[PDB]
Amino acid sequence: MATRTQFENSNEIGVFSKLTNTYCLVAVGGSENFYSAFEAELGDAIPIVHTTIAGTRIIGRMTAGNRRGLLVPTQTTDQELQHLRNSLPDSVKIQRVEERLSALGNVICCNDYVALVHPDIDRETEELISDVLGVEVFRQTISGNILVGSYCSLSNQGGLVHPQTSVQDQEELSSLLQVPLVAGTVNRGSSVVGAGMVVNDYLAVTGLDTTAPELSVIESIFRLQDESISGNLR
Amino acid sequence: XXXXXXXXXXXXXXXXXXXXXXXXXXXXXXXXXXXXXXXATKEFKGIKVTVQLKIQNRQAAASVVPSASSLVITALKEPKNVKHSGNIQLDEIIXXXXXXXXXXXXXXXXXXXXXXXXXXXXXXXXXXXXXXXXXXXXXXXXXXXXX
Amino acid sequence: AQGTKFRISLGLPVGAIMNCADNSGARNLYIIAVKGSGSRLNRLPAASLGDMVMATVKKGKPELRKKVMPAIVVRQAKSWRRRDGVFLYFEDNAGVIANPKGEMKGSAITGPVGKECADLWPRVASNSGVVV
Amino acid sequence: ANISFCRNCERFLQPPGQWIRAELESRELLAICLRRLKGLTKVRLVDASFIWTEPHSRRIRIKLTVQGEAMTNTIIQQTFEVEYIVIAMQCPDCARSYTNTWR
Amino acid sequence: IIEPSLKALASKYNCDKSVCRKCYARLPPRATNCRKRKCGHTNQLRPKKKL
Amino acid sequence: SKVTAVRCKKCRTKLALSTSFIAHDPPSKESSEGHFIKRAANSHRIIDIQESQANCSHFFIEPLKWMQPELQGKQELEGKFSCPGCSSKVGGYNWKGSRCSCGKWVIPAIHLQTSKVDQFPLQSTALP
RNA sequence: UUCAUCUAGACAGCCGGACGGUGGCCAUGGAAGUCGGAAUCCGCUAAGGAGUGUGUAACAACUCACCGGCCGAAUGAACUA
Repeated sequence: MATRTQFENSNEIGVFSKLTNTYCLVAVGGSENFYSAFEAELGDAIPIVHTTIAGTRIIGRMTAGNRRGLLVPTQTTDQELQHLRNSLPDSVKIQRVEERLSALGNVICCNDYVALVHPDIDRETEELISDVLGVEVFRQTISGNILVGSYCSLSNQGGLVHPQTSVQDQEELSSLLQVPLVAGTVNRGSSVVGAGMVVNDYLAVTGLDTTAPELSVIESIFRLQDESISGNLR
Repeated sequence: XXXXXXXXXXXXXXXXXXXXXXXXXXXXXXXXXXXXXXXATKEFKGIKVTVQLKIQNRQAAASVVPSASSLVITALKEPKNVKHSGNIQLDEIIXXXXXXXXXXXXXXXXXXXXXXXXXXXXXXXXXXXXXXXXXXXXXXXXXXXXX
Repeated sequence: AQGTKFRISLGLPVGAIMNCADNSGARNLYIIAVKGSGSRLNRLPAASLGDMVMATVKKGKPELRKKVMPAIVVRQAKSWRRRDGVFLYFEDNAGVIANPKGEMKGSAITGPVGKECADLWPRVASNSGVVV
Repeated sequence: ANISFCRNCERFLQPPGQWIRAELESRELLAICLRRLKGLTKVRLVDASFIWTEPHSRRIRIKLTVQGEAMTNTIIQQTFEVEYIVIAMQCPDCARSYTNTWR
Repeated sequence: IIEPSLKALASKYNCDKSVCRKCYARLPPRATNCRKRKCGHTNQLRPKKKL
Repeated sequence: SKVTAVRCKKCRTKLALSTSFIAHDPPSKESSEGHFIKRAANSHRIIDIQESQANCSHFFIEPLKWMQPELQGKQELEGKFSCPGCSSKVGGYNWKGSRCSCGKWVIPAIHLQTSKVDQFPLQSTALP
């Protein structure tokens, strides 16, 4: 549901992990407590992969992916590419992307159906995203920011956006993304909402300093909320 | 099975806060425990200390009050300190009060048990003016009639 | 607040004027200190790619000027040795300003960001466009 | 805080050793903020104009607005007032506490 | 949780001592003189403060 | 009003519902109970005075069904328990006291600390 | 150097007993001899405080007052250099 945990002592989970519908990715330098958050709740449905991208531990911001495909940047080595093609299932396709804009997570905000990309991305990538992910690509900015992946968490049900966002432009994106959108803060007043948390259909994991009113806004738009063991025995 | 003779102090209407910790390992209750205490303190004043004991097994209620201490001498009266200092007319009914009191007091009947409940009453006026120390030293009332 | 980072070549002493990569109104930053620096007689404490410096704004918005506030280096002109082998170096120096926790005040970063800064600081990699 | 004062000769003691004789309730607004523990860390000492106290009462009350906030987005102002305890003493110019240094 | 039969067993080794005023040494509670030489065998002893 | 639930942070398990909550709302504010008194070793001697906090930072609930194997097995007078899925210290049980942070007393106490737990409404969403 | 104790049994220690109204009463989340206020009674006793200290959340436990024997010639306090 709405579980909270943290990597080593940092609240942000979207930097250090990439959660999709059919798989999950985590960085290698984690404690036993951080790994046990995903293992206890995902179970054996989707494969959890320990990986690194380009010699880094920031794999949630370097990669871009959904149910059908994964996009990795150029500096990902052949040893790390061969490891991912084994642990992930045969349904997903992994493709290395030649970019000037290396960090694909900040650039691409995507789901099963509709993706928003950075406006200065080139045309040879727009052909590549739509054929790998199988997603319509729409060049658009969140009202004041070009980094659409960092400031806008998105799932299949809903999407949380940047707090300083006009209502007149949320109705533009909801017309475009075909999902309802709510603005808010995560991690006790951090405007970077896509890097603080992750989301798929059946799970959404955020930081430990996310307050209780903030957690209500998250699970509401994503619609992941829903007892005999509790009772009175005196 | 198992018997267990505990204790209970103070209270007028309901209380048992101190006892409440005693029922931790024992049978847990808040409703019937103050109700079984209410069956004990029924027609007993809430100002005065009511010392009792309760014996229980599988939520069993007990209400006994032996009153061999100052519980008797506070009962036969009219209700920085609420003064219990009264001129009590005890000496006639104190012959009846010592009769309930001296169940074993372990003395030679009433004549040596007419001084136990006298100085136990550490406040009252007794009969006439005073009824304490030298005012109840020599007992020439009832005495051997109770034996 | 600063985790483990492998030593790279020190290219920015006290008195350096590096650029300002973010969009918080400031134009350049003047380095006056390096957090966690050493101690040696007559030695200027020096910064590196990814260190945290105390810095003032010499040019930009007048609200940001005349106060000392911590900053994080994101580019460097002195060439450093990565462990995998290569010697690389950017074209100019750059820094972004931050709170002493390490969270960033600006919204985005223009220009590339060095990779050993994106691993060390979680907020800078969230706002980075291009990582090397 | 505590502020020293010449009862006879009307001077003010600065933290090290000074005895700046200032005009009463005109520019003592300016001589106090050196003695105060708080430095330039407080936002913008945007304004300072002290409010009236009784002239027989031995205390001085001041108001000020620091106005500079860094609560991650904005610069929201804040207004508050503090008080000062007047203490009288001797100031050896005005005390005559006399015998070698005659010069 | 501490079962105060065992708390009295441990306080004899920790709390029930005496402290010399000059050299701050830890002394037995029935002592009259401090056993060290760097305080000159002084006899100004105080009990150790209880918690 | 409506019934509410108290879900555990990092466990996401419903620890306690409403129809509970013996909230004891007023503190006393007087000098013997509303203030925190630290005496000395001897002679009833006050060394410290502490003012009580704003709101009672606990939830005093009835002993519930999931608490029962910790309360039957090794029954003691004081201790602590956890969520049944994360083993994190949520709240302690004590048959003595531990008034509130804000201070009264209670009864024999089953306190559920409101740090590292939170309270959500049991009904539908507010739909803001 | 000056006092004071002891074969008419000390000092030091060990062995027993220390009960009964009784968790006396107001006071309070709780106070049972021992956080505190004020009373100091009575039963039995060889002797035993409405308790001398240590302690417990509150008891308990133990120590002291007090009563007995067990032991066998030394012991305590101040001071001078």
